[PDB]
Amino acid sequence: EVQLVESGGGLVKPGGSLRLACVGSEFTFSEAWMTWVRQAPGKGLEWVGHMRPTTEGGAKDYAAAVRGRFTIARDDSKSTLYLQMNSLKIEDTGVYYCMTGVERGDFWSDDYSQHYNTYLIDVWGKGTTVTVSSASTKGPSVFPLAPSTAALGCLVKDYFPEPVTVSWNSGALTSGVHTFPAVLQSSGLYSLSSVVTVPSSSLGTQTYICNVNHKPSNTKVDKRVEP
Amino acid sequence: EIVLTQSPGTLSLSPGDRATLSCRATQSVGGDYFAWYQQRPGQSPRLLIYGTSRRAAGIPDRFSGSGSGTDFTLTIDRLEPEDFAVYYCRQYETSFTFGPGTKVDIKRTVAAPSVFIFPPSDEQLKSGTASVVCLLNNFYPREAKVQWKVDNALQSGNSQESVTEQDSKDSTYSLSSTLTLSKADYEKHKVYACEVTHQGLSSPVTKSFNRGE
Repeated sequence: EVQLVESGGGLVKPGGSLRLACVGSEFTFSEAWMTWVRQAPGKGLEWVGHMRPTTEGGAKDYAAAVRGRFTIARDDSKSTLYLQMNSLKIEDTGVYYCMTGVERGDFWSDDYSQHYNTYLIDVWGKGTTVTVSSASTKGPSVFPLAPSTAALGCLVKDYFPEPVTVSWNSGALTSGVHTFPAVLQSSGLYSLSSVVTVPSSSLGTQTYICNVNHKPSNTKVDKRVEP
Repeated sequence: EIVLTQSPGTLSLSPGDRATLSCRATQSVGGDYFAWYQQRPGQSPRLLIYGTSRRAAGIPDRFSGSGSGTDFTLTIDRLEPEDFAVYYCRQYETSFTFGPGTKVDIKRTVAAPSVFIFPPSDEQLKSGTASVVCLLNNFYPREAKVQWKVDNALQSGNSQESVTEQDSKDSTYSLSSTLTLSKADYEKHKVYACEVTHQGLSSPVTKSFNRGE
């Protein structure tokens, strides 16, 4: 199965540099027209640049926003596509994808026939995440969102970077749970809210713990939300 | 510098309906250089149609591409559950951009939001900051308006909103609004109100608390 694998993404400061790699397999790499696409959090697909097949001259192209800062390179012998990212900006943050369209052979036979065919396979890698920020890594402080159908929750505030995991009662409570997408604050730190609706009769009966996990900072917090 | 546009941004339809998605270009894009893509949350984009009208191998035949010049159309005969997602057009002749994208969500019956308001915790208060949270829970359609009023004074510039993706279980959305203030400003006032307007609400709904209690 044709596939692409990206690597090199990571956390970098504004004005820093980063080199992304993309390894292809099961297609003639020298003949592939390679493309880099990116996607900011909650935003659409943005074309970054491409490099024509080596067999066609290998001409490159770039989006105006990255021209002069990003360079695309190619190593056919290693089936690898590169993206050198210089002078990184905060708006460069997002998932980066490696993509191409390639030919594939299809064969079938009858008691009376043999048929050979080629078709297009448009392939994308699973992406690598580029985070450009001047913030420092920090675990969240978890504050209760106290109730008094009832609603209660936990406020997962001032953490960096993404992501953070929230469960309720060690995963026993999943119905009525809404963990909202984080918002980036003016401080450069993320803030998030996780809520759950429960019967009002349970407020005195059942105890509710939100289990918050921020692996980048080695932070585990179990916060009991009381009336 | 051909620019692509897609109408609308959100297309609300019932499962089983026929969907028609538009993409427009500021200048003509050759027929062999236009494509349609699908993307679902957390996944890579998937090619549906290439060369204007060619279905990609492995793509169900209910997907169909048409158009020419500056006007292009993607049609989905009957929307299956896996079809409610974002769709992007793409050009690749002399310009190489994607369209802004069209989201197809499930047209549901109108549901008014359940509104809850949460005061800042005592733990957060002794750190010098106060965030008050307003939850609009399980409403449809997605359009909602939250307004913070502190002692009857309209706030602006000191809150942030977050909206969930359409819920995969009941096809509603939820929204959290966070009003952030310092201890000093928070202890200065008494009535903190979250005022909500939604198509399913005949009149604005307010959930408030008093700082002391």
